[PDB]
Amino acid sequence: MVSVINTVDTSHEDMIHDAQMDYYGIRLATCSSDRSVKIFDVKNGGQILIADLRGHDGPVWQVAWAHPMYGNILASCSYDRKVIIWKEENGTWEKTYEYTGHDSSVNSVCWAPHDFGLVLACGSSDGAISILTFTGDGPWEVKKISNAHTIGCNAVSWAPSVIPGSLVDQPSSQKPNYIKRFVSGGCDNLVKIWREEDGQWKEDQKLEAHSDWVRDVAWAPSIGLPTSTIASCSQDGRVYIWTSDDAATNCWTPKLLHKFNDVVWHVSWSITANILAVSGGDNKVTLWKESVDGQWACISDVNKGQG
Amino acid sequence: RTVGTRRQQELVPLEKSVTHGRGSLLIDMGLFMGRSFR
Amino acid sequence: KLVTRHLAADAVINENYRYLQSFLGELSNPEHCKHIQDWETAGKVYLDYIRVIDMLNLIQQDESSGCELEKLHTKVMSLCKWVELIHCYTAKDRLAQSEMAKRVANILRVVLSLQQPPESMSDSSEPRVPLRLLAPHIGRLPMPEDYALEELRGLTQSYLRELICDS
Amino acid sequence: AEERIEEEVSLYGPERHVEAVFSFLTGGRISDACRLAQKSGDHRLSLLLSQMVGSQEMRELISLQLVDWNKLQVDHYIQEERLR
Amino acid sequence: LLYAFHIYRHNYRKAGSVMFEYGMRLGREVRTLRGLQKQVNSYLACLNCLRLIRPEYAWIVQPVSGAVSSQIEILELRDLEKEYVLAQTRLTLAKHNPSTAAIAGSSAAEEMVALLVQAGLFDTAISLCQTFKLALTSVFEGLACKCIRLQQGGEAAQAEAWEWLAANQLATVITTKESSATDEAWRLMISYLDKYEAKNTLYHHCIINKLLSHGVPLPNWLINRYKAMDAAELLRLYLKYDLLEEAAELVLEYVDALLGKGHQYFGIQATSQLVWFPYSAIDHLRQALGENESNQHNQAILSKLQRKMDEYFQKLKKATDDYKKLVQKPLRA
Amino acid sequence: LTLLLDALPLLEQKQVIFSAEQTYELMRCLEDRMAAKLESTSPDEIQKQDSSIDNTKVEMLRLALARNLARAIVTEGALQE
Amino acid sequence: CNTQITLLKKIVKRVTPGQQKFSKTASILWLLQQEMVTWRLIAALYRDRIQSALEEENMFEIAAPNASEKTIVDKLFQRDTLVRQSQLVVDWLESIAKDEVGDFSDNIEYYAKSVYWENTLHTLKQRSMLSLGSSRPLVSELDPDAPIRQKLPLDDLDREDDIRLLKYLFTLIRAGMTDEAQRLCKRCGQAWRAATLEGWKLYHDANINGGTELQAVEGNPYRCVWKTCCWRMAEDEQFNKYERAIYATLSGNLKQLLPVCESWEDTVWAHFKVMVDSLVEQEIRASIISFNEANELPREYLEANWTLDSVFEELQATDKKRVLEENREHYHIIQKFVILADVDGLMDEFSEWLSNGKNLLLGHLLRFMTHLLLFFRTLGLQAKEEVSVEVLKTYIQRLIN
Repeated sequence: MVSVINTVDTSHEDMIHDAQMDYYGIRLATCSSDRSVKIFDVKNGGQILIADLRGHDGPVWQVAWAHPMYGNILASCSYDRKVIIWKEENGTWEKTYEYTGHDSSVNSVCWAPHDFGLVLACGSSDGAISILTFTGDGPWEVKKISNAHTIGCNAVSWAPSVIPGSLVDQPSSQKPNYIKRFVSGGCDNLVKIWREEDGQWKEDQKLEAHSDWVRDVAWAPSIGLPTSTIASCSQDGRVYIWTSDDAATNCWTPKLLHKFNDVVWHVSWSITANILAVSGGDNKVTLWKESVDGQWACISDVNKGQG
Repeated sequence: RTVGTRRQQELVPLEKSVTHGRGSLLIDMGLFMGRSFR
Repeated sequence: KLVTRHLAADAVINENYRYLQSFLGELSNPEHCKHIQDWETAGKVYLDYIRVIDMLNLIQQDESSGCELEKLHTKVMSLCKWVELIHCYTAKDRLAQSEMAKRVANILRVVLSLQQPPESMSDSSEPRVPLRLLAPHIGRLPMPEDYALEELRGLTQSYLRELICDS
Repeated sequence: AEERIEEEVSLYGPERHVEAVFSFLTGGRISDACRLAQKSGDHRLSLLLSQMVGSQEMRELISLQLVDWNKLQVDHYIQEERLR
Repeated sequence: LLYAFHIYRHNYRKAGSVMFEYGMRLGREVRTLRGLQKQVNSYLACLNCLRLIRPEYAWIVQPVSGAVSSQIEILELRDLEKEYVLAQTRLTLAKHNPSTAAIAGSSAAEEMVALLVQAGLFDTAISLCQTFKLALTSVFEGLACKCIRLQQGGEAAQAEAWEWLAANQLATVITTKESSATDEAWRLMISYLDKYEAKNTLYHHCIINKLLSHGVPLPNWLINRYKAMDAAELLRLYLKYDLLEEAAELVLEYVDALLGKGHQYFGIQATSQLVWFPYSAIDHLRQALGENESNQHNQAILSKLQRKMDEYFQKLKKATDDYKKLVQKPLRA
Repeated sequence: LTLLLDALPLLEQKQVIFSAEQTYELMRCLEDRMAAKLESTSPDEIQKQDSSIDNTKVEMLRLALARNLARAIVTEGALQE
Repeated sequence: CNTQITLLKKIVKRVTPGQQKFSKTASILWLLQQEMVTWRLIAALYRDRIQSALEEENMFEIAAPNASEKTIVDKLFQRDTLVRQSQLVVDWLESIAKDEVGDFSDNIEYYAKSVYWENTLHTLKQRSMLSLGSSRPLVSELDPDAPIRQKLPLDDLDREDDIRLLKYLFTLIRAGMTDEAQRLCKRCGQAWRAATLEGWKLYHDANINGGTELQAVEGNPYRCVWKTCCWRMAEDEQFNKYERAIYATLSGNLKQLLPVCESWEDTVWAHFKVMVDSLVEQEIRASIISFNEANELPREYLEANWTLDSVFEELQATDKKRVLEENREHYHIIQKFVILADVDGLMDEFSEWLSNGKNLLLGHLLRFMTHLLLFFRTLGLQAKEEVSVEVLKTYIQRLIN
């Protein structure tokens, strides 16, 4: 589909479970069953391993870049029940924090919108979700949601930063009390929405449409529309698009995107075009876009091996 | 020496059904689900 | 914040007061001073270092007019009791603090050189007069126990010599 | 007491808040008994020992608190002589 | 007199500055053997006064001696440490070896590490790694080379080896009549790797990579200890050495460890909770057994292993289904 | 360490038999000791209530070496005329 | 005002959240609350000013070998009233926070009580049975400093209950209700913490001067040691932010108090509270002749100067967006100039507000301004007048329309 670009020999010894570009698209973080997190500085072509970060005792499942306003920070989560925060200072990568407050595998990590501060959500196979907060002064603060999912949490995704009433006149200097939300998917077949109220996290909604384990959840970035959109995928081979047209009604409507013949592993939103990337057990990556009639169409099918 | 064996670096062709009934066991699915790509 | 913890120490080492004089001049406006945390403190500090140097040199040469000299005295005598309080909470903080104290002291020595009026008419400008405020400011002046106290000891020896002269 | 207490404070090596704390109290000098609580986050006695204290009720409620832990039959795993 | 006068006035700052100046100018104008050892004595004394300082304010302002506008640089012990560690590596290089003695004279830290590695000074290389931040990779390689000198070595070379082995901290050269100057040299390599704890398989990697150069058969318990940590890296190492058997014995033992037999010798921790199944490594084993397959022994072992894995997965499925039934009793409190 | 303490009293004496270049070599040895300690030498025995005294012993050695060097240069310089 | 505020509060509480129709109600309900807090302020300050002017007269006792602080402060009150006004601002801000607490003090009783329990105790008993895997390391002792001394956490429920208790204790202290905070500590089983809140009581021995009846000694003779301990506890990041703020409030540590102050009133209160503590302890220390020491703070602490203006300059220099927004509100500007005693500067703000658009001024603010000018006139403090007449004219014309 797209013209062929650089090939990166990662020198790995196993399957890369997940990969994320940094905010400016100058670096690629990758993580594997080999227990390493590898960072590549692929600027203007030129594949370049710049760090091999070792600190996990098991397979690393997900990596998340923080917003560059806090410097070059990377989170990783693993089967070893740990979340590690890596920071680059003067071109040296170091472990700056380690969180061990989960009793089972930590399957997903997601940084909050930078407007909320330096906040990390972590979903675990112990069924809990932990919110790690860095205030600039002292240790990381931890708010743990115990029994968030009955069997295990597989995925976490933050809601976009929305200022309530952004079309209402306000003073030049003021603090915008953001509604902090995130979505989680679990092994109880539920997609759950969470809200911060009075410094505590509460379950705001349960979304029931999957018939087997929710594998991934992705909150669509705000494109300046009032409609909030979430994608979820599951072991049942379904992908759902959840829409909420009014933030006051909290009414979420599921629309079936597609049903694959195999498991769907990950869902990811394009920042600018509301395009959903869907990764299946069939070793395909499909791209989906909503048409003007509200129908979802597959706009590309990317097979392993056509590069 | 200075020759090498020759690393088979295939994400394995298509063994499947074995590990699959193996996972039909619902006792664990997080390892079942390490194979693909997030 | 940023300026202080970095550009000020390097601009003193390289003595690049000019490039620092814009940001601190523009922040020193009577409406901006109302709103800056720690403004008082650091503003005064750096602004004054640079100002003192400049004023000193220029005036001295010029013709060394008395009134500016009164206001330089007023600024400098207060600045002793402000260099006293630097809270260099971190390393370089202290690194830079030391650097600056050192350079400032050197410059002050050189400047006083031709300072309080060379006494051509007196038996060589003997410093009979002693200032208690300078000694009090030195006691409240904060810096490392090594070089700063060695300088304090030298000042104490000078004070003892002045007391012997008074005797 | 001051001589035989600095013999004792030379012997009770790091440390024991159920012994060297007791001997420091058997000859007060509470001034330095506070710098020694450095290893506890319990200068509750930092201002309590130096001062006369609430007496009649302050320390009596410390006592009531103790009576209560006692009745609670709970906190069985507590310092052997911390109670002393 | 300049130097002694500075020392008499407890002016450790000035003494250090002056000794640094001394060494600069020294090297500058005196490129003979003797004047260069004076360069050295002077840097040695600089560092020594600077570091024989005070305490609470032990911190002494340091200004770069821009005179062999001058910038001011603050060292602390650290950076001049770097400098004389370099100087002394040059010194020992020139003691042990004469031609690189001259090249040390005109050589740097890394250069000294290389020279030491060449003269066979594994301990010197380790010291260079501790000084310069080049890690212990080179030190591990030198210790590993000493270990190889035992696997594929000769009489005269074995007699000479006891001299350099005794010069390194083997606090336990037990000269048993069985352990030759080669066994004690390998024990010294192990003790240096232990004395340098790191959170990586780096030391086991460097030893294995060194052995596999001509091949090796490292001791039952040592391999067991490696497994207690590094089941994969062993398998990759086995593939590099292309040993089909040992790989199958390792998998049989690793599967027995996961099943509860000898799990302590495999870094394995196991009301069910978590069970990581190394499916990708098993699929690589299936591929590697499939790419050749001529031997009737590896296929017999593979079939026995498969049948056993199927028995395990059937019992795991039953136990997981019974756990699901157990967890469903009670939401009736 | 024990031997270095002995050397300290020896240098202390009003007249020092040891040459300035001798105990400078002793200083070299002491620095080597410190370096090996930081690493190889048993960390357990390194941690003892003794460091303060050791530092005081090292300062005494530096002072004695500097005083001997200043005298030696004056006597050797006065014999070269 | 309070009668109509109570009625409007009942109306606003009965409305379903989301009817835009009642926004005018919320905004002027807040305006009405500010107006009520303005009559109360006028009554407090002008009662003092009139009483002081009637007693701007007799005296007088100076010094004694003694230094009972009570006696030092009683002698101060005779000759210095400048410090007093700062304490009246503290008492005023503590009264606002008390009005916000309301009957919530009684509802705290449902959440902070004795229990059927388990807890860290259950997990400790279970570990003695089997060596359970993945077990979090909890404190081994139950003394108050065990979490800090051992660097080990409590159970997550007990830790949440402690954080909730500490937030309420800080709220009660911010409302001037230090006796209710002590009662709450005793009820929650933390009678030791109740005793730590008493160390700020001024030492007084009524028997030193030879009374006919023996009276009981008051306060803490080891205040300086207690205050030094509270300061160290406020700086230690191992403590919760509200525990740090409690001991910061009680020791004069502004830097450790400011992180929990979220409004303009909290920020003003923190500055004025620390200023009064600072000035009081400077006078107590100046009364001293000899003795040992609980402190030697850097010189920057002793050369520091506290003035009404410096408090409001620091408020303008704050990084807190909410405080900078509230600091531009008309009533907080009025309260600043009332505190500063700068009537001429207040009249310049009134002139600016009238110039920037007469129709943008809310009718209750114009009423308040009018009655404040009539109040100043009754004090023969009319303070400029062409403009006063033109404000009155413009308001009369508005009332006619």
